[PDB]
Amino acid sequence: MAGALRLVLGDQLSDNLSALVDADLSRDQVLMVESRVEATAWKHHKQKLVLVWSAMRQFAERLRARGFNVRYVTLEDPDNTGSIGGELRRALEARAFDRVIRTACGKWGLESHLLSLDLPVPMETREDDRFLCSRAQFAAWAEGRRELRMEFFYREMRRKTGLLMDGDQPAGGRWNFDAENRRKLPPGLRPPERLRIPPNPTTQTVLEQVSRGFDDHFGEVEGFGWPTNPDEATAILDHFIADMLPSFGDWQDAMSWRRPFLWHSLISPALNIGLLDPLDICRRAEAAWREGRAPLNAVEGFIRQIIGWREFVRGIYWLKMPEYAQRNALDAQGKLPGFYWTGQTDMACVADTVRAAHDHAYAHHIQRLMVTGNLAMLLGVHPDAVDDWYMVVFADAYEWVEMPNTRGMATFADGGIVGSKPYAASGAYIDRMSDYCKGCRYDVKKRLGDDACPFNALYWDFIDRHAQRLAGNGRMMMPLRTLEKMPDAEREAFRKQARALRVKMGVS
Ligand SMILES: Cc1cc2nc3c(=O)[nH]c(=O)nc-3n(C[C@H](O)[C@H](O)[C@H](O)COP(=O)(O)OP(=O)(O)OC[C@H]3O[C@@H](n4cnc5c(N)ncnc54)[C@H](O)[C@@H]3O)c2cc1C
Ligand SMILES: Cc1nc2c(=O)[nH]c(=O)nc-2n(C[C@H](O)[C@H](O)[C@H](O)CO)c1C
Ligand code: SF4
Repeated sequence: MAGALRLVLGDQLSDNLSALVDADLSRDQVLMVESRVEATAWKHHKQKLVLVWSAMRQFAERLRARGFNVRYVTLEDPDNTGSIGGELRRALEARAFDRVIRTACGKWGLESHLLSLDLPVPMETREDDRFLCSRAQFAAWAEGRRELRMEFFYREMRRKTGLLMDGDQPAGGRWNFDAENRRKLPPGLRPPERLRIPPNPTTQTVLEQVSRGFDDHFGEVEGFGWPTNPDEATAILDHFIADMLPSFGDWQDAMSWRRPFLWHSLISPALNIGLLDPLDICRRAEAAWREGRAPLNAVEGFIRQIIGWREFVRGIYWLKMPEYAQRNALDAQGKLPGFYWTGQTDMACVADTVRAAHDHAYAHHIQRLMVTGNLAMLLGVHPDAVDDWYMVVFADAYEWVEMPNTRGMATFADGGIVGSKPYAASGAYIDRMSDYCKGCRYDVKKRLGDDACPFNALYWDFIDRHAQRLAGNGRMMMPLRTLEKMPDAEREAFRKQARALRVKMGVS
């Protein structure tokens, strides 16, 4: 009789959100809050603040155009209590409501808090059915499995969604086309220019507000080019499918100095706040293969990242929280080096990754994994400090997707739940996959001395340190044998080198 209060959070900017689907436009009200609690829980990159608040403001206008009564509480409002819970209470004092309806969110701590709120009306929490696997479906799949392997989850999602299925068989006769012959770019191949979205008038307004009011947050705002509404996001997606997808598979793991985008889709910051739909993106990519515009290996590689990795890490997060966020399997206790924030390091690969984070709030997957993620793991940085960095510096970072990729896949702080084996690597890997080392001050062919690439001694120290644990893992057989044949003097030398580096870098 009085209507429902419907909450929409900053990463829920979708017409099809479960909290909106059955609204009574004549009686109901939508609440959206620009919340300083959420904006300072981590000190997010300036560009992430611009993206979320610009997109929120535009989504509110789209709802109003459709006939919704929207209560929009801006960051400038002098009565704004600052928190989601406080603003819910205040909305419930302003007029009569029958219930609150909301969609379960993407942060365990906020979800736990909202479920415990004492409110004068009932609250109904609906699952976020924008994702392709529900929380209960992942738990059912995971029951009774001694280890959770993404590849077997991926096969189930292929069958459930029907993507790249010809009848009951996978297209092409294999599930996966992952190649092992990944290489760096040929010396003459210049990566293509990428479409960036110039700030529209709403985004320009938010840009000025963030510059003036959050000047202490990490990162540059100049040159902001992320999409902030479904039209802008669709343009980015069209550009990727038409222009980039045919080469997606060839260069998925390559790195190139000062070319942070390469052939990646650049859609995660829009997808993670709801401006694009995961099933629609995948259908678009499948159609490009079916109609002869992209090869199957590229399209399968792309889809696997969305219905395989993205749904899998979300499943692990809700299955294992809150204990997951407390695990520190390798007892890492070091500090994060200051160059993660300033970029002021002679390691050319690290400096470039930090530069991309500062200027664009983006780096692609192998850079996050094998450069700054691997380095943090080898240094022994406390996982809390690594999660903080990955949450701050990237525009696509939300806890449900950051934490299993960071505490799990990149640093092995979860002891192998997400990724099975540590992704440890020496400089030889970065040299094989990038053009960084020819321009670097350090010599990637050396392990000891002031000119040695720091990854090389750090890698062997890490293997040495954890040799008993990594033994019986199964997938570390080759490094452990190599270490085993090393005379004690060789091992003592790289131990003392690794110790020196941790001091030089401010870790210990
Ligand atoms: C340490 C570390 C931290 C990460 N933190 C985040 C994060 O906070 N947010 C985030 O969205 N991704 C995160 N990733 C995953 C991946 O790096 C990003 O999704 C990707 O770089 C986004 O670029 P893109 O849109 O150009 O992706 P593409 O290379 O074009 O891939 C297509 C899509 O696949 C999905 N995807 C690919 N890899 C993953 C993955 N491992 N997990 C989840 N989705 C994936 C994304 O939706 C992405 O848009 C992290 C990976 C690592 C190693
Ligand atoms: C920066 C930021 N700001 C807001 C905000 O002002 N209002 C809001 O409702 N949500 C915001 N968010 C997203 C949440 O803090 C959180 O990460 C997601 O809702 C996870 O579900 C973020 C990340
Ligand atoms: S030599 Fe070492 S530090 Fe320098 S770019 Fe190569 S991997 Fe990075």
